Amino acid sequence: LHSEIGRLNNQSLLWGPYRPNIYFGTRPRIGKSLMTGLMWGKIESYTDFQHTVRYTCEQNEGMKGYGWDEYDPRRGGIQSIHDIQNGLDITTSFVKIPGGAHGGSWAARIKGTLNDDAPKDQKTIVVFYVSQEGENSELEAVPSENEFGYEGDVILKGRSEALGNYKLVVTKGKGVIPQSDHDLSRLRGPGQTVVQSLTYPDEVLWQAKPILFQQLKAGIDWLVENKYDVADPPPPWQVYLLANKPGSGNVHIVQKVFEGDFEFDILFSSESAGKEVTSKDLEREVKQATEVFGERFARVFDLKAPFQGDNYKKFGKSMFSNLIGGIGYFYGHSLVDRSYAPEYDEENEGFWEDAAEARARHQEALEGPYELFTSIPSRPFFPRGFLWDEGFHLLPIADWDIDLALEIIKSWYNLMDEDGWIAREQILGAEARSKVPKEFQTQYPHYANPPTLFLVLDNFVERLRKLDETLSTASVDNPEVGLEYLRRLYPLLRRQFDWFRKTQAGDIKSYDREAYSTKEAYRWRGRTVSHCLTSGLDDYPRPQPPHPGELHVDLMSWVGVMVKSLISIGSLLGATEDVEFYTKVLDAIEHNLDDLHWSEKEGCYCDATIDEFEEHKLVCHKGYISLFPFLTGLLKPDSPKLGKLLALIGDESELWSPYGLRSLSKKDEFYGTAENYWRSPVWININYLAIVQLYNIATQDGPYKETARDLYTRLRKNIVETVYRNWEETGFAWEQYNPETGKGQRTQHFTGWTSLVVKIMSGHH
Ligand SMILES: O=[N+]([O-])c1cc(-n2ccnn2)ccc1NCCCCCCN[C@H]1C[C@](O)(CO)[C@@H](O)[C@H](O)[C@H]1O
Ligand SMILES: *[C@@H]1O[C@H](CO)[C@@H](O)[C@H](O)[C@H]1NC(C)=O
Repeated sequence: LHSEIGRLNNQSLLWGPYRPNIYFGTRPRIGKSLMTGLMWGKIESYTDFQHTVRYTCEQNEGMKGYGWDEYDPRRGGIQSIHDIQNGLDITTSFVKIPGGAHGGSWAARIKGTLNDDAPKDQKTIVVFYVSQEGENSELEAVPSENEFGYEGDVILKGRSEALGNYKLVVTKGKGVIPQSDHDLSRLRGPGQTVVQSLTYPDEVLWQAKPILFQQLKAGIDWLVENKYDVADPPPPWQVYLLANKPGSGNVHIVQKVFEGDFEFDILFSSESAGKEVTSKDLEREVKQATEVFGERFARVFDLKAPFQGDNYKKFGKSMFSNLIGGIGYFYGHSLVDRSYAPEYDEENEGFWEDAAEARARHQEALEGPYELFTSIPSRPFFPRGFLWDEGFHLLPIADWDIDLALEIIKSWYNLMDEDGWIAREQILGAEARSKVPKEFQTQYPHYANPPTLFLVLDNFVERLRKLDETLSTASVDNPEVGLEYLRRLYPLLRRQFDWFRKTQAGDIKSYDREAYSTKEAYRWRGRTVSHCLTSGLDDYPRPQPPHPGELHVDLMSWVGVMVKSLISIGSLLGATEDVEFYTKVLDAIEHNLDDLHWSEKEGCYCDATIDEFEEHKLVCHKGYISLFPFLTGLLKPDSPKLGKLLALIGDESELWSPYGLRSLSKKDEFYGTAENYWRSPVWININYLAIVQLYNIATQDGPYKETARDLYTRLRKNIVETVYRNWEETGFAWEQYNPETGKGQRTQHFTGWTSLVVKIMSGHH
């Protein structure tokens, strides 16, 4: 039955708008296949189009906003784009129609509305770009009757092994088509939909913009050569209308020009399914998808007081739809340094200088190809997989569709190498690389990241203990299916755990360090004087100078998180020898957190170093790091230490701002210094962990129950209201929030773990 659910899930998830790096485009979960993309831009002059045309996601003053209003990867959804520069509001509706043997069919509606400020006779160029990678695949544009282009629909017929036979149709559409009285029309027509069918080497097919512009440039070259000059120039829009030349090839450009409002459809018909998809099919299924989305949202994300209002519901729908709408399929090679240079061991004082020398050897090479199915922090700024981010992304998604989330977790673990390493940033293929400076592409096998995907697994296990709709919860509804999933994944989880202890081990034995265990101590590799990027808390102040005898309390707490998970999963699988080993490790971490990390003088947890005199020293900077054992759920609900942490969390003069918990204390000497990234701002992922642990203490009998209940109530309200207030004013979720002004700052479109706010509102953890 597991194999059967596997196949059904594959078929359900195959097609999507799985290119979150562009405003709108589709690809299936197949490395080398058919991809589609949308471009538009106003044309007012002979030179402006190259500046106006939209393709890849950005966020600047020329773009008011964009995002998914509704989305489910099984059914599709509706996206809204508000383009100031091009004076357009665009809607892209996408819908999936199951059937046949090849992952089903789909359709899209592209609707453009001129905004109030736009000239009522604006000319807009719109391009639908289609490409196909494959050795034995074919794609052919059926030619038009008319001399110069299409009066009606453009039909592409194609075949691949993965897709079988299919037809893709770009409809004539509704909206005024501008007409030219110029002489050029004798040779190019007066104005009509055109198609160029081209071939290029497979690996450059993703470069849609440069490919389009090269065609446009050859068009203009033709004009000059054929004596169309500045004495009497054709209109700008006609200068930029490609000459019709349809045919076979691995690239097809479908170009339309519109004056005023426009709309057109894209219909993809899997031949192996029933009758071909129609426009009428599209509208019906769109209506149906919205109805289904609304129902699931009210079940899954029941927003509790004081966020029951329609304003908060809209806010929740938007935050959630953008998070789930960010899911992408990525494929290609990665840049990895596989030297394992000895300087990367970081065993000596000054190690950061030795490590940089080794990096400057530039031994990294491309490897793979790999594929990844994942959500992403930010369409415009971070459109790729981040390891510890995904743990947070999947918490809301798992509520929506555990089978989806499990699929994504599986995607991630399928990347793990023989050592147990998964690269913390997944840049797959030349397309993904185009968005990343080369210096920052290289992944290092010694660099870890928080193993937050364990948290999602914890949620899955608890649920397991306690037709799309059916598929979405198949893995919990059929307990044998869930366990089979865990059976396969469990060895990879154990491998990663072992990798942590081999590669991120700290040094107890070689110093004057008394502690309950000689094994349990941990140190993030990859730290510079000012940074520890691998920890995820980029610039949070750590011991100075960096030192091989450092110990990091957050890393140890994550190791705690992992063992707990392996205890739960091992028990389920009856790995008795395993559970006994983990149990001892959990015991050891609990004592060693106290022995090496607890500061009585300061009343919180702390990183450690080794002195100028070779003595163990705590270095305390009060902030998220100080709370880590609490945030990770390692503290007993009656613990005196917990009490002290609750005092720190609730202290206004330290961590507690009107807008949420500051990442660093106002009293810390590093507050608001340097890049001030993790040195004061409020971060929703860490606030989310606090809220969940506060709630936990609040809903059990114990001495801190009422303290936690008060803090839970207020922190939930503070965090939700902060994100909502900014969403209301700016239309954006932000990477972080200013604790003095409440203002969102840094990266826009951070959906992104900011979207956890949907889970915070719906409560009842
Ligand atoms: O380095 N580049 O890619 C880069 C590319 C371009 N650029 C623009 C156009 N083309 N290229 C410009 C600049 C940079 N430098 C920035 C590198 C520092 C890494 C950011 C800090 N990480 C944040 C966010 C997460 O990393 C992901 O949400 C969290 O995981 C983490 O916890 C969190 O602190
Ligand atoms: C799901 O995607 C395709 C469709 O069959 C296949 O190549 C892939 O391996 C499937 N997953 C597994 C592990 O079978």
